[PDB]
Amino acid sequence: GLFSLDRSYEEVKAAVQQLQTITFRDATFTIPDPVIDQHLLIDMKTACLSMSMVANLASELTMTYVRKLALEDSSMLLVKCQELLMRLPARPQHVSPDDEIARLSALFVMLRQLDDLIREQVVFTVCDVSPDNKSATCIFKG
Amino acid sequence: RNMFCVKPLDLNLDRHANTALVNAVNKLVYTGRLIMNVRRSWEELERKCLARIQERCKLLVKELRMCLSFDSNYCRNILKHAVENGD
Repeated sequence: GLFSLDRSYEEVKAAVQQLQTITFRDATFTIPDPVIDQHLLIDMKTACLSMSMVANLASELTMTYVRKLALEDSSMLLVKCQELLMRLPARPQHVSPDDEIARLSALFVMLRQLDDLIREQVVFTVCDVSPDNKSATCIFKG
Repeated sequence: RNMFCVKPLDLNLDRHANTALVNAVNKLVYTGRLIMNVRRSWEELERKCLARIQERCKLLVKELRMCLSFDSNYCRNILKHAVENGD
């Protein structure tokens, strides 16, 4: 839905045809009729507001952490993360644990709000399952 | 050495090294040292000038006291005033 904006019709078609598929535990599935609609537009608006809020609330140290760590560490996770990001020691510009902890708590709330968009209601917690995968014993929550 | 027209400075202070609070307090302590030094020097010159002028006046009035005459007594009555306050 987010990609549908700022993109042309055929680019949207290619992206949609890619995103329509999913792979999970040796199985694969296809999403039926994922058409963009005003219901999804509400989610887009709230998600983008939350995302810009987490962008603004982030402190200097939090933003600079990844770029600093890339200086002298190295791993496949790190190289992938750096490849995803754009490409362009010193004493920290400001140190203030009280203001920093307040900021990071606010950012924590904002991240929670952004995360709740995709988290469904956790209906079941499961126990041991019959090996034929047909039936299971579960506890009902929510 | 010269109180009247002193100039400030920026200390050529670095920003890469040292903690920032020490930078601020160093600028502050330089400013305080400058103001204290200039005010203290002005006060010291005032003290020395007042002491010297008082001693000179005392010696002059003692010398001129011996010549009892109208003009000399007028001079004495002028000089008898104290000068402890600058005004």
